[PDB]
Amino acid sequence: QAGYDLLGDGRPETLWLGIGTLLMLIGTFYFLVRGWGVTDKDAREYYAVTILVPGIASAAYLSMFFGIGLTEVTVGGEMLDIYYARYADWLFTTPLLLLDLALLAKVDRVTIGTLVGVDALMIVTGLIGALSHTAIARYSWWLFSTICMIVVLYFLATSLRSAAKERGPEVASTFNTLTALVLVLWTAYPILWIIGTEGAGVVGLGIETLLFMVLDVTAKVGFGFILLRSRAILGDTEAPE
Ligand SMILES: *C\C=C(C)/C=C/C=C(C)/C=C/C1=C(C)CCCC1(C)C
Ligand SMILES: CCCCCCCCCCCCCCCC
Ligand SMILES: CCCCCCCCCCCCCCCC
Ligand SMILES: CCCCCCCCCCCCCCCC
Ligand SMILES: CCCCCCCCCCCCCCCC
Ligand SMILES: CCCCCCCCC
Ligand SMILES: CCCCCCCCC
Ligand SMILES: CCCCCCCCC
Ligand SMILES: [Ca+2]
Ligand SMILES: [Cl-]
Ligand SMILES: [Cl-]
Ligand SMILES: [Cl-]
Ligand code: NA
Repeated sequence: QAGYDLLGDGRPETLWLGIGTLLMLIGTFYFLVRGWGVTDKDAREYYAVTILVPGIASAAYLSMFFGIGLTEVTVGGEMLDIYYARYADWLFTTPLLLLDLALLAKVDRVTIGTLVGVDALMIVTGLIGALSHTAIARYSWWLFSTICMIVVLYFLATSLRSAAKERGPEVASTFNTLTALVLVLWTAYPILWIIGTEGAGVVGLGIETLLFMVLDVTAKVGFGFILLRSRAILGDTEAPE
C-alpha cells in the first residue's frame, strides 16, 4: 500500500494513521483548552459534546496505529484487512455530531431518537459489509447502509433546517454552514468505501487510509472549529433528557 511502514511491522498505512492520531489529539486539546474559559450553560453543553468527537477518534486512531483490533477477512483468495476501531469510532462520534446539530435546531427527543437510530444502523450495516465473505453480500450491505445515510441527511436538510430557521439568523446561519459541510463530507465516505479495498478495490489500503484520515479530521476537527466559534452556541438548548 501507498505510504511508509513507520513501525517496521509491514504496514505502510501506519504513516497516515500516525498523522491522523496527532491531528485528532491536537484538535481535542484545542477545544478542551478553549472550553475551560466558558461559563454559559448552553455553550458548555456544545463544548462537552464536541470535545468527545475528536477525543474518541484519537483513541481509535492510536489503537489502529499500534495494530490493536486489526484482523483479516477472506473473500476467496483475497485477504482483506479490517480495522475494528474505525467502526467503533464512527458508532460513537456520528451520534455526537448529530446531537450538536439537533441542539442547534432545538428539535424534540423523538426526532433525535430517529436520527441517531438510523445513524447507528448505517454504521452497523457498514461493519457487516466489511466482514462479509462474498462480493454480492459486501455490495448489498453497502447499499443498505448508504440508504440509511441518505435518510439521515434528508432529515438534516429538511426538518432540522426548518426548525433552526425560526431560531433567528445567528442560529440559522451556523446550522446552514455546518449542514452544507455535512452533506458533502459524509457522502464521500460511502464513495471511498466502494472504490477502496472493501469494494471494487480500485484504490489500495494506503490511499484509502489517507483519504479516510482527511475526511475524519475535516468532519470532526473542522466541524468543531466552525461550531464552537459561533455565537449560536450561547443560545438556549434543551437536551433530549
Ligand atoms: C468520523 C466522523 C464521521 C462523520 C464519519 C462518517 C462515516 C460515514 C458517513 C460512513 C458511511 C458508510 C456508508 C454510508 C456505507 C457503508 C460504509 C460506511 C460505514 C463508510
Ligand atoms: C417527531 C418527528 C420524527 C418522527 C418521524 C416518524 C417516522 C419514522 C421514520 C423512520 C425511518 C427509519 C429508516 C430506516 C432505514 C431505512
Ligand atoms: C435536500 C437533499 C438532502 C439529501 C442529500 C443527499 C445527497 C448529497 C449529495 C452531495 C454529493 C457530493 C459529492 C461529493 C463527492 C466528491
Ligand atoms: C519516505 C517518507 C515519505 C513521507 C511522505 C510525506 C507526505 C506528506 C504527508 C501529508 C499528509 C496529508 C495531511 C493532511 C492533513 C489533513
Ligand atoms: C487557530 C487554531 C489553531 C489550533 C487548531 C488545531 C487544529 C489542528 C487540526 C488540523 C486542522 C485540520 C482541519 C481541516 C479544516 C478544514
Ligand atoms: C522516514 C521517516 C518518515 C517520517 C514521516 C513524517 C511525515 C511528516 C508529515
Ligand atoms: C478529555 C478528553 C476526551 C476523552 C475521550 C474518551 C477517550 C478516552 C478513553
Ligand atoms: C485508549 C487508547 C488505546 C491505545 C493503546 C496503546 C497500546 C500500546 C501498545
Ligand atoms: Ca445561554
Ligand atoms: Cl461563556
Ligand atoms: Cl448561563
Ligand atoms: Cl494504496
Ligand atoms: Na508500520
